[PDB]
Amino acid sequence: DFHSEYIVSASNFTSQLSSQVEQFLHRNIQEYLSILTDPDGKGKEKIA
Amino acid sequence: KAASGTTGTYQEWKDKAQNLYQELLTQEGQASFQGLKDNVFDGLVRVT
Repeated sequence: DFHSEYIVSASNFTSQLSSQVEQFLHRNIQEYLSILTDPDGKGKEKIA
Repeated sequence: KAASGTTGTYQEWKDKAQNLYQELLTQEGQASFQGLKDNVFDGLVRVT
């Protein structure tokens, strides 16, 4: 019984926190967009 | 006077920076590099 009390529970974590990490991976994809995008124009506003 | 000169120079250089960004993107896109290769191959054939 005690073993059961953890087994399914472990799967929960195996399906929960790791899952959030995958979402964070998608954020990294957004970071890749900064590689394919050169910011400009805002620098003139900032320096003014 | 220094602030005005710096701001004017920054606006003047923004255009050149954007032009350099566009040239860098074009080079990374692998669009115009083989012309020099063909010219140097023709020169090599002539030298041979």
